Amino acid sequence: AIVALVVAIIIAIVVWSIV
Repeated sequence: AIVALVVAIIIAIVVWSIV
């Protein structure tokens, strides 16, 4: 895993916000 998923997922979402 959830950790690696949270990071990869979290970032993926972020990049979308910025962007």
